Amino acid sequence: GSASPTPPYLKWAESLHSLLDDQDGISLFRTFLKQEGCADLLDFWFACTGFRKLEPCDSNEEKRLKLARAIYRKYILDNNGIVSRQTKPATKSFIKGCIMKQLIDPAMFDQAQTEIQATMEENTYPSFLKSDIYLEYTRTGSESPKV
Amino acid sequence: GSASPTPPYLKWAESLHSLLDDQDGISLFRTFLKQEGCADLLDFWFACTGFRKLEPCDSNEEKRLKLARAIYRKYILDNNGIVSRQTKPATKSFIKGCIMKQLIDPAMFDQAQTEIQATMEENTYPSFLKSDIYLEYTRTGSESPKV
Repeated sequence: GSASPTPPYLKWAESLHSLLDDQDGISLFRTFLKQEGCADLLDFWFACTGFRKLEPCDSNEEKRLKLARAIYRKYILDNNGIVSRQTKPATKSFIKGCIMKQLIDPAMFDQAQTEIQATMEENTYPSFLKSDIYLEYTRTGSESPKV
Repeated sequence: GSASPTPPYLKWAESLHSLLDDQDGISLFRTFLKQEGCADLLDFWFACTGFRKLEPCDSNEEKRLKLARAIYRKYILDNNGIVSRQTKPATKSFIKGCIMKQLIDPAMFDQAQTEIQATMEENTYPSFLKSDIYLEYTRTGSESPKV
C-alpha cells in the first residue's frame, strides 16, 4: 500500500526526540524558549551533544579543554541562568572538578545533559505543544498556491 | 619575503565568502545552524548556486523543472520553515509563478538567494562567529603530536 507520512507538527508532539530531529521544529521550539528566557536549556543540550562527539587525542587537548571550560562558564557557572537552576549541585560540582583538574572525558557533561533533557520533557516541551505558535500557526495547513 | 597565510578560522571571520569557501568552515557553520534549526538557510543558498549553473537545452528540460520544483517545495513553500519566513512575499510569488508557468530561467532563484544571503550576513553568520565552537574550540591551536 502507499505510505502516509505523519505531518511534521504531529511527529513533534509524539516525542522531544522527533521535535529535535526536524529543523523546522528546532527553530520554532527555540524561538518559543527564547521568549520565556529558556533557550539556554536547548542550547546547552546541543552543546553537550556536540562535545561528547569529540574524542581525545594528543593534538586537540587544549581545544577540548577550552570548549569544556566555555560550556561550563556559559551555562553551569551562570548563577543568574536557567541551566544553573536546573542542574543539581553535585552534578555541577562534578563538572567544576573536571574543569579545574583538567580531566576532560568526552562524557563529562552526560549527567547535566540528562537533567536538562528531563527539565525540557517535564515543562517547556509540553508547554511548547500548547503554544499558539504551535497549535494555531504551525498546525494549520497551507493553502495550495494559485495563479 | 616568505608568505604568512591567514589562519583559516580568521579568514572565516573576514567574510562569509571565505567561510563558505572552506570545507572545515562550511561543516562547522552548518552544524551550528542545525542546532538552531537554521540549516535551511545555508542548504537553500547552496541549492540556488547549483541550480543557476545548469543551463537550458532541449534534453534537460524536465530535469531542470523537477529540480526547480523540488527547491521551491522544500524551502519556499514550507511555511513552517525559516526560508519561507526570510524571503519576501513578492520574491516567493515570482518563484511560484515560474514553477506554475514552467518558465524556468537559470537565474530564477537569484533574488531569493540574495535575500537569504543577506539574512545569514545579518544574523546567523555573526552569531556563529561568537559561538563557543568557533571562538573556543576552532580558534584554539592544536598541540604538536609527540612520540
